[PDB]
Amino acid sequence: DSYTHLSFYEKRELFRKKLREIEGPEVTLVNEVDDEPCPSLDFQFISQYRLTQGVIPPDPNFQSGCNCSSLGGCDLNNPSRCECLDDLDEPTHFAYDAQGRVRADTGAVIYECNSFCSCSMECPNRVVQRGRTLPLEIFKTKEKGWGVRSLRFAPAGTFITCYLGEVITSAEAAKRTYLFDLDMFDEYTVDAQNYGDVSRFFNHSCSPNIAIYSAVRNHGFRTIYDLAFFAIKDIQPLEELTFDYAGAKDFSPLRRQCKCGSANCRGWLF
Ligand SMILES: Nc1ncnc2c1ncn2[C@@H]1O[C@H](CSCC[C@H](N)C(=O)O)[C@@H](O)[C@H]1O
Ligand SMILES: [Zn+2]
Ligand SMILES: [Zn+2]
Ligand SMILES: [Zn+2]
Ligand SMILES: [Zn+2]
Repeated sequence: DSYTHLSFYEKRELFRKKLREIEGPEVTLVNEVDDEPCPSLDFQFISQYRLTQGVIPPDPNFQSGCNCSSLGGCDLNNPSRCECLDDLDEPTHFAYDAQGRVRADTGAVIYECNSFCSCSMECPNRVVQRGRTLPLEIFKTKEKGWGVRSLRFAPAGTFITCYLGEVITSAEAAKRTYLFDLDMFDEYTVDAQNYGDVSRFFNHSCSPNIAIYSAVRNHGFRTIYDLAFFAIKDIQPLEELTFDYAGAKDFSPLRRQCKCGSANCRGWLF
């Protein structure tokens, strides 16, 4: 295949070295199950979408901000008047509560503030934007390959990370698993095989503990938005992070049965 000249030790140290180059809280590597040293060594970690030819990026002439200024950004207690929330229904509220966690009544769409807005980067409505906050750990699972788990307790509503990768068209997808359509608002797709984030290793579960929230900050066509993972159950340290691929991430582009321990596992094929 490749990287045959590198020993088990050499491979593991180079991946751990790649992880330390990531910005933000630490990301660690662990394997107590078998002898695979690490995931692919040519994989590249990124912090924002990598666009490809064919992708029409957003037009900044459609961008709108909000007037709030104040002392420390927008005010959770005055959800009205903040223009970023106008798209919401009559009892308008920010997606986030006082603790910084997504609210229980929040829908599938989170409207955040932009660079056009007048609020600072400490605005309460820039949670997804400020990025990951939990230390994560890539580890080898028993029957699912690699997976991710948290080292700190993550109550429900805690932001975890975003799904990143190459943004590509249907055509580019045809020429070429890991495909994650941007189908919330109705042809761009996210391919995380060569470029992506830690979330590239999140495994599937039929009773998951994290879910996807479509975070929108652009006021143009909603062809590109953030795929934000939030906890929907409480997550104890070392608990594997899993979400429901169905409707979101593809199971395939002679299969393999699902191996989640849920008592209601429906039994998908990969
Ligand atoms: N509940 C699950 N049951 C069985 N296989 C799973 C699974 N969740 C993920 N997988 C496997 O991992 C793939 C999703 S991508 C991430 C898988 C893992 N992080 C790795 O790279 O080794 C699937 O195609 C499947 O082969
Ligand atoms: Zn505002
Ligand atoms: Zn705003
Ligand atoms: Zn704001
Ligand atoms: Zn299952």
